[PDB]
Amino acid sequence: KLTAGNPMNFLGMARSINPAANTIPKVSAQNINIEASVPRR
Amino acid sequence: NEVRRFIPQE
Amino acid sequence: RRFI
Amino acid sequence: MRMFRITACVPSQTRIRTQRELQNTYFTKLVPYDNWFREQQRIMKMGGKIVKVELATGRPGTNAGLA
Amino acid sequence: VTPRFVELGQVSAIRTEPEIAYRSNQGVTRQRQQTKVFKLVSTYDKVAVKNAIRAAYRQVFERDLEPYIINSEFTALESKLSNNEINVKEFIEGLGTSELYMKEFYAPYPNTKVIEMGTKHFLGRAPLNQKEIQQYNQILASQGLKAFIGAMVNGMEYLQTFGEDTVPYRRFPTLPAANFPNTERLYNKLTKQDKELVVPSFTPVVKVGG
Amino acid sequence: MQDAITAVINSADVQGKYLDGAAMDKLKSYFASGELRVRAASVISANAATIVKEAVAKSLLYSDVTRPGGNMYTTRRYAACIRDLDYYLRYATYAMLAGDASILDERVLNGLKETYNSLGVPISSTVQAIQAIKEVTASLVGADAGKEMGVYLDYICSGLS
Amino acid sequence: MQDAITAVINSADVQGKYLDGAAMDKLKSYFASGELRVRAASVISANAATIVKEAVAKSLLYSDVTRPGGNMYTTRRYAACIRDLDYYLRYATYAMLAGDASILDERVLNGLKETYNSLGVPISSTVQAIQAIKEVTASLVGADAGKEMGVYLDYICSGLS
Amino acid sequence: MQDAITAVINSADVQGKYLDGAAMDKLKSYFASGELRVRAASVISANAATIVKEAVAKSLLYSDVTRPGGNMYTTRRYAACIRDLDYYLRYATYAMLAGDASILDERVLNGLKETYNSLGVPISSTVQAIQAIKEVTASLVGADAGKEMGVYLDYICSGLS
Amino acid sequence: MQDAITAVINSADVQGKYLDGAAMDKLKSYFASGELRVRAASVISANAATIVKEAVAKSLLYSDVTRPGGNMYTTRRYAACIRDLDYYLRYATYAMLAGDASILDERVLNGLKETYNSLGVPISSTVQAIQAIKEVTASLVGADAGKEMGVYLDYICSGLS
Amino acid sequence: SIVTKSIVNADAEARYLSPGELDRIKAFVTGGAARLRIAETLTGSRETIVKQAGDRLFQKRPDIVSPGGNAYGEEMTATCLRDMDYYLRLVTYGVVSGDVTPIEEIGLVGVREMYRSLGTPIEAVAQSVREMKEVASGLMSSDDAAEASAYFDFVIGKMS
Amino acid sequence: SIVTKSIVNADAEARYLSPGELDRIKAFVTGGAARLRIAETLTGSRETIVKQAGDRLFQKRPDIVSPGGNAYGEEMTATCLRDMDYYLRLVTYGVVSGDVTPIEEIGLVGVREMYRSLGTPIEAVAQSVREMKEVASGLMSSDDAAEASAYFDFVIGKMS
Amino acid sequence: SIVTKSIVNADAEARYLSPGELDRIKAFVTGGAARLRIAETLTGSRETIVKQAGDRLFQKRPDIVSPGGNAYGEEMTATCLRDMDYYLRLVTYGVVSGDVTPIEEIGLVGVREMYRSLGTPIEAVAQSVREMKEVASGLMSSDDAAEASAYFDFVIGKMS
Amino acid sequence: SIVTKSIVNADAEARYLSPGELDRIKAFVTGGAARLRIAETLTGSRETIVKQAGDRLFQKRPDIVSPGGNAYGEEMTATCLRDMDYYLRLVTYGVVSGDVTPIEEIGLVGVREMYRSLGTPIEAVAQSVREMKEVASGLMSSDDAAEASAYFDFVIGKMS
Ligand SMILES: *[C@H](C)[C@H]1/C(=C/c2[nH]c(/C=C3N=C(/C=C4\NC(=O)C(CC)=C4C)C(C)=C\3CCC(=O)O)c(CCC(=O)O)c2C)NC(=O)[C@@H]1C
Ligand SMILES: *[C@H](C)[C@H]1/C(=C/c2[nH]c(/C=C3N=C(/C=C4\NC(=O)C(CC)=C4C)C(C)=C\3CCC(=O)O)c(CCC(=O)O)c2C)NC(=O)[C@@H]1C
Ligand SMILES: *[C@H](C)[C@H]1/C(=C/c2[nH]c(/C=C3N=C(/C=C4\NC(=O)C(CC)=C4C)C(C)=C\3CCC(=O)O)c(CCC(=O)O)c2C)NC(=O)[C@@H]1C
Ligand SMILES: *[C@H](C)[C@H]1/C(=C/c2[nH]c(/C=C3N=C(/C=C4\NC(=O)C(CC)=C4C)C(C)=C\3CCC(=O)O)c(CCC(=O)O)c2C)NC(=O)[C@@H]1C
Ligand SMILES: *[C@H](C)[C@H]1/C(=C/c2[nH]c(/C=C3N=C(/C=C4\NC(=O)C(CC)=C4C)C(C)=C\3CCC(=O)O)c(CCC(=O)O)c2C)NC(=O)[C@@H]1C
Ligand SMILES: *[C@H](C)[C@H]1/C(=C/c2[nH]c(/C=C3N=C(/C=C4\NC(=O)C(CC)=C4C)C(C)=C\3CCC(=O)O)c(CCC(=O)O)c2C)NC(=O)[C@@H]1C
Ligand SMILES: *[C@H](C)[C@H]1/C(=C/c2[nH]c(/C=C3N=C(/C=C4\NC(=O)C(CC)=C4C)C(C)=C\3CCC(=O)O)c(CCC(=O)O)c2C)NC(=O)[C@@H]1C
Ligand SMILES: *[C@H](C)[C@H]1/C(=C/c2[nH]c(/C=C3N=C(/C=C4\NC(=O)C(CC)=C4C)C(C)=C\3CCC(=O)O)c(CCC(=O)O)c2C)NC(=O)[C@@H]1C
Ligand SMILES: *[C@H](C)[C@H]1/C(=C/c2[nH]c(/C=C3N=C(/C=C4\NC(=O)C(CC)=C4C)C(C)=C\3CCC(=O)O)c(CCC(=O)O)c2C)NC(=O)[C@@H]1C
Repeated sequence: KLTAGNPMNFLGMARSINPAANTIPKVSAQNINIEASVPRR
Repeated sequence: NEVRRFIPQE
Repeated sequence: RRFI
Repeated sequence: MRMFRITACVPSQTRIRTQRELQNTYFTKLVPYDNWFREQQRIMKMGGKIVKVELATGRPGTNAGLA
Repeated sequence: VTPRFVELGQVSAIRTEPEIAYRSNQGVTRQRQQTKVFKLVSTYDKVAVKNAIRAAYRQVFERDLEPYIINSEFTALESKLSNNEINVKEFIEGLGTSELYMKEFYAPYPNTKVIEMGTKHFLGRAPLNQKEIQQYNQILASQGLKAFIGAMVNGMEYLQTFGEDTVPYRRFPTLPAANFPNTERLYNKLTKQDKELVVPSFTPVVKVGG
Repeated sequence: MQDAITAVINSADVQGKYLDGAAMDKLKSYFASGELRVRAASVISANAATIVKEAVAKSLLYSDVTRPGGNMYTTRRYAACIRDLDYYLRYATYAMLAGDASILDERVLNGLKETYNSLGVPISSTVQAIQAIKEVTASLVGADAGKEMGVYLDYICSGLS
Repeated sequence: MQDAITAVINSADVQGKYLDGAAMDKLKSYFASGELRVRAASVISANAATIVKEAVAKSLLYSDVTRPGGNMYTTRRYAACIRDLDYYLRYATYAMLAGDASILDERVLNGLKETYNSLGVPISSTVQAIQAIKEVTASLVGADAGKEMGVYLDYICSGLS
Repeated sequence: MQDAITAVINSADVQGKYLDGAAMDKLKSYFASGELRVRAASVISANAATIVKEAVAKSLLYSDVTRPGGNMYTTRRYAACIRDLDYYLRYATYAMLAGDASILDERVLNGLKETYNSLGVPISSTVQAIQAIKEVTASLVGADAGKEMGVYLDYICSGLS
Repeated sequence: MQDAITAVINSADVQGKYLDGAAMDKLKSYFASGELRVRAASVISANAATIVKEAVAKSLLYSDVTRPGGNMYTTRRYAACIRDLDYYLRYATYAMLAGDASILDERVLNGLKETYNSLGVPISSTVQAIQAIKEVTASLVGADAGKEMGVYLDYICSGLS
Repeated sequence: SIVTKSIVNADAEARYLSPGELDRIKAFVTGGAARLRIAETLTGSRETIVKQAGDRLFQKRPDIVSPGGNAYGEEMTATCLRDMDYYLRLVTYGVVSGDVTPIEEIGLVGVREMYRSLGTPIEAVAQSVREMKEVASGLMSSDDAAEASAYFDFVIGKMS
Repeated sequence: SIVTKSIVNADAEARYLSPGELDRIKAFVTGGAARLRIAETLTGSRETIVKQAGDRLFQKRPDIVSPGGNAYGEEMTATCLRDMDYYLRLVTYGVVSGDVTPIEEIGLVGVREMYRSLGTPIEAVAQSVREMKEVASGLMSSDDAAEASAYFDFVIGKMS
Repeated sequence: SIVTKSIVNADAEARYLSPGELDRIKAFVTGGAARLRIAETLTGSRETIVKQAGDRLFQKRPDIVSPGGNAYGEEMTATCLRDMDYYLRLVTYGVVSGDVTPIEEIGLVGVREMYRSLGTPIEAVAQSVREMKEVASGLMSSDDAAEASAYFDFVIGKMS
Repeated sequence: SIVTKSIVNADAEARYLSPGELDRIKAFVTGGAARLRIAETLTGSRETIVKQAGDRLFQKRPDIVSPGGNAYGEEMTATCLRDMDYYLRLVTYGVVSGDVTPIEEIGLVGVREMYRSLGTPIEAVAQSVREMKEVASGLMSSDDAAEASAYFDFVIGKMS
């Protein structure tokens, strides 16, 4: 059987939560102007 | 993208 | 006080 | 805790050292109050000249609350 | 004929590799030469300052601190050393009087073993004689750990050996008798290798009063 | 060193499990005796010098141990024996408060026999002084507390022979 | 310790010999190998953390070793373990650069088997983790350099058992 | 450390007795020998370097120990060997003055075997050298003082064997 | 400390700028003087003891400084004075190689005036001696190298003043 | 425990426990049943505490369960929830012992080395402890919740 | 630079520079024109190196550019690419100087504490540098790439 | 002893005994009979030295032999005279040895700890030795008394 | 050996060898062949280097080989050449190693004590090495001699 601390014991819990991964983001260093976009507080 | 497993490697 |  | 800030110039007596030695010859350091008497005696025995002593931390005359 | 000066430098008989290996490593360990002495001659080089600090941790605690700390409790002490407000000697004593040192080399062991680990870390050697064991046993019995560390690092021997600017290091004392082999046994053990006293006490030659 | 609470917590962590009913009862037992131990440690600390003084007076004085040739003879060796008894009472008090003798194993008994054998300290006389520490201590902390203190003063004596 | 050069020099000195043809050959061989040693050494240092991470992942994760009751359980023990693996990789790289295992006998293996038996560190698991380090390093440095590291990492493994 | 006088005192102290007539006889015997011991000590100190030089010449030089690979080979080891011989002679002179060997058991022999055996120092060769020191100093200070110094140099040798 | 190379880098770092053409033209200049700097530094290293001997002879010897009452009198002080002159020539060689006097500010002048003032070391005589080292150095490395070495010995002199 | 913390502190000074040290040991043993109740509450509600905390965490840190994230995928999420249960089991050790010694020596000493080697973002582990603290503090009275919170917060402070 | 590093080692032994150490310097100061060539290459193509490496990083670690990630959004993504330009800039300092001391003293001492206080996953920062290394290699000959590779690897090793 | 003292002084400097030390030893052995006579004198009159000095002490310090005094009662009074006998015997050891170390090692190291543990007023012990010094001095010529006085004064100076 | 020194330095700081150190080791192994040739030259002409040096030495220090001198007679003279042979052999060790460490560790630490004990005039031993340096210089090119002389000069300095 599964012993204490075995991550298998939380697989059921993990599936129940079914966390939502962020969508593959739409980012591109090519389109970014570094010197203009960096905050200037 | 890789998906890491929680099983011991054999 | 006795030592005996 | 009370602390002294001490300046001392400790010469070399029985050897001609070749490495740089200024850092251990003329220095200013913080010494805990409970170590100054012993430390002052040691520097004096090594021939050191105590050039400046200051109570960097704490107050003179405290009876309670020395930390 | 073979020149006489050549014969006078010759090795009798052939030597096999075992004899060669044994003869090559005889005598005092090459570790006496193959080492570095961290002497902080300036505070302008922060890389050197940090190197001296990390050597200090390794000397006093016998290894790097990361795997047995949560967060570092020595950051202000490093700040003072780096700012030339204290010296290496004060930094070294600051390590010996720290809660971390108490946890590592005071709480797990009896005061007798605390003494020899103390002299190892801060003086570089096993205790000299029974007078020294007595002297530090009274300090531990009456004032505790911090007093003991303060006694070693502020003594004349420490200043003559390591001075104010040098991290302590392993020594290879010739005198007095048994100091070399006792220091050797201390420094040839890994940390927590065992729970045994190298120098429990010096067997007296003449019992005064008995 | 581990105290009674630590042993319960470690007995469960090594199995990786929360504290169950049986563990709670062991904690409850220790919690019950907390006043008994704290009260005894208070009086012992108040009378530490007196307990050793009267333990020595009743156990070692006016014997061959203190007379010329005895191991307590000479002022240096008298002080050393007094210092050692101060150790044994202070550490037995630690063990009593913690309900566990681990501190005696680690901070007291480890290598003690090696030390005494190299210096020629008589074990049997040392055990008598510790047993006298026990009897003097019991008469001062009451009988219940003196029973618990006796366990840890006996532990030192057992570890010395 | 000794590197490849001083090993030859010291063995010549023990015999009172000038460096003969065979010694000169050994010196030439180390000099020729020198370039590949510095390259592998520079590679390993850039990947030291990632090598140990991969080796642990493939040998000592999600097993009873990291679970409660396993010798890697608790964060302090986990840290001590990967600290130990870092030792072996760094010293194995020293030996690789020196072309001589003596530094391992002197500064790694001395007292190690005793120390692990004292603390209950499982040597079998440790040698597995070292073997995994050997596989991971070989993939990064190459085949020739991988074998050289393999020699010295195997030397540590054989010194543990 | 104990000299001839404190040997008398200690024997009286362990019994808690003042010094009686027999004890005063022992002190007188040592006082009568004082002039012989002092004169011998000054001659030895003024000739210490030459005593060792001749002892080395007739006992160690031109042998396996000085040829390459030997324990006395290399300037450091040769210098260490002379230094050790200086120590033995100087402590024998202490012992001869004190009229008591206890200083040798305490400040010379304590841990000496362990030191030499760990370093590979040849015990027989050092014993032969000390015996050469015994012969040389006897021809300098005379038979009576030579035999007195012989006791304490022979004491060292018996400690090492 | 900073050399000529890192002075250029620092001027760019504090502006967050990659090294531009002008910055490279600075680095080319230093790379062009590298050969002469390394050549002179090798000459001084070979003649270092000789330079101070000659500088001492023409500056200090046979004056009141070396006679009784002078701060060079006694062997300790004479040797200390030469040790200091060894310092100055050697550190000025560092600053010559680096083409930057910063190392003088950090490792020579930092606390030197206070130390000399407390011990009674006369500055004027120390400056006279250093000037002699400069002249002797110039006659040995050439005119342009001696000009650069003079720059960094004059820096110490003005630093002491 | 509070007992070992005091003893070690007094032993380092070669002294008996001070009146204050005995005072807090006495108070600790007197309030023992309240600690065992708080510990009893957390143990019984551990499954809901971790799940609801696990759910709250990933909604604040969706990256860690996104591609490239340390907890990406169900199997790594299960490992992450396991780690939350570890640190929940340790908070209950802290409360019953009255001292954070069981927490430090089991789960915090060297933890930064462990999570650095694994690549787990440590500040996100701390966040999961906040979430468990909130779910926990709503399952008991404020006084009981307040005592439990102090030990949750200790972990959050040390991990952050 | 190389000169300062040699002087520091020599000063730590209270000696003049060894003839070997004076050989490394002499070779360096005559081989320097090639070093300036590598710096010009990296400097001239710094924009494409950073952006191509930045895009490669986001492929491997999309989470850091996702909601909850340290570089999520254009302002944070720009700042991330800004840090890449810093470390590329520091590499040109190392190549020209013939030593890593300029790099370590500007951008690697306390880098763990800075990125810890910001929340940046330093492992990803190590990944970005080795992405710039791969892109830089393509713009340079083998020998030039090997010369610059040590300073890239050094940065990577001190972030890992 | 004078011989041991000079040997340990010489060993501490890793040197042979100096001519000054060797001359002191020569004088001591050649004046040996004179010292032993003083020790014989002290030894033979030890009964009267201790009794008279003890009688004087209790007159000088009646409190120590009153209710609540450390020496109250005949039995405690006997132990006090025993202690005085101990210290007289030590003085004779010092006389014949030409050195105080036999006195120090036997009865002065830790004397403060011993007597504070017993509750004995140590300064009264200094007084008891002082009293023995007068009684002893009055049993010998002035030059002999001066030689013994040095050792009496050493004991007095240490306990006091 | 620079390799041993670098590892010693690196391990004392518990770090991998820096890129600068690895570059020095690289240059060291590349220059090995030239070092080995110089060693072969000295090794090949061993017997003539010693014999001619010894003859030169005795020409300018006749006392040491005349009656009463340390090296008087055939046997003692051969021992003097044997010692010179020792130091020439150590010079080859240093040449190959590229470092004086084999020279110092084997034949210079405590050399003064050894020759003082033997009654050998040390300044004449330094002369003999000077004689071997002059002879050896005339068996190799100017560059090769200059490289070999650093090792001869190291011995000479340590004998003065
Ligand atoms: C020589 C030209 C003059 C002279 C010199 C002199 N100096 C000292 C003592 C010291 N000199 C220094 C200087 C330095 N130490 C360093 O580490 C460096 C930095 C690289 C420098 C410049 C120091 C620190 C001392 C004191 C400590 C020591 O000597 O190690 C003395 C002796 C002073 C005394 O009385 O002990 C002397 C004689 N004296 C002259 O008269 C010359 C003009
Ligand atoms: C931050 C808001 C500003 C800032 C800070 C800054 N400080 C230093 C250097 C030091 N700071 C201290 C202060 C302390 N050390 C201590 O131990 C304590 C007591 C607990 C304090 C308050 C010290 C001693 C130093 C010098 C030594 C060291 O580095 O630790 C620096 C670095 C300066 C340098 O170049 O070395 C900086 C940057 N700087 C800003 O611009 C902020 C406004
Ligand atoms: C008293 C009941 C008996 C006695 C004691 C005695 N002990 C010593 C010397 C030492 N005692 C210790 C003990 C400890 N060190 C520790 O760390 C621990 C753990 C708390 C203990 C118990 C040590 C280390 C020494 C040596 C150092 C020292 O003396 O301070 C002596 C002196 C022996 C000697 O001749 O030096 C004595 C007399 N002796 C008896 O006769 C009693 C039965
Ligand atoms: C969840 C809030 C976060 C997270 C967790 C996470 N952890 C791992 C892997 C491990 N975690 C541990 C932790 C412990 N072991 C102990 O002994 C203790 C105290 C008792 C702790 C806290 C260990 C040892 C591992 C290794 C795996 C194993 O059990 O053998 C992972 C997976 C790592 C991987 O890539 O394999 C994860 C995901 N991750 C997040 O992103 C959250 C912030
Ligand atoms: C990891 C693969 C395995 C493991 C490791 C582990 N080791 C320790 C403790 C120590 N390890 C050493 C080893 C060395 N110290 C050195 O200086 C060197 C030479 C360079 C070596 C090889 C030592 C001395 C210790 C104790 C001291 C210290 O930790 O600093 C532990 C901790 C044990 C404990 O009880 O705390 C662990 C866990 N454990 C495994 O399960 C793996 C198979
Ligand atoms: C020749 C230039 C000078 C000279 C030489 C000389 N030496 C001896 C005797 C010995 N020389 C050594 C030397 C060494 N042993 C080492 O380990 C090293 C380094 C490898 C050295 C250099 C030794 C050990 C001896 C002792 C004899 C032995 O080898 O066993 C002598 C003979 C002295 C005597 O009286 O026996 C001589 C003549 N003498 C000169 O005058 C020259 C200046
Ligand atoms: C000479 C006859 C023989 C010989 C000697 C030799 N000794 C060593 C090293 C050491 N000798 C000692 C001895 C002592 N230390 C003390 O405190 C005392 C008590 C008075 C003694 C006798 C020690 C401790 C050492 C090791 C530490 C040190 O050397 O400083 C060596 C080796 C030296 C080395 O550096 O390797 C040698 C050569 N060797 C022979 O072959 C002779 C028979
Ligand atoms: C004569 C037996 C040897 C000899 C001597 C010699 N000495 C010098 C020059 C100096 N001698 C000293 C010595 C001392 N100054 C001190 O303060 C002390 C302590 C009292 C001593 C011993 C000094 C300082 C000098 C320098 C000159 C000066 O005083 O200003 C010389 C001149 C060397 C030269 O080239 O100028 C000589 C000849 N020379 C021998 O060959 C004999 C072995
Ligand atoms: C008399 C001047 C003072 C005095 C004396 C007194 N002493 C004791 C008890 C003891 N005294 C000693 C002393 C020594 N032991 C040694 O080995 C040495 C040798 C140098 C000495 C001096 C000891 C050991 C004891 C304990 C008893 C025993 O001998 O076993 C007492 C008795 C105290 C009690 O309560 O038992 C007394 C009265 N008291 C005074 O008031 C005088 C100032």
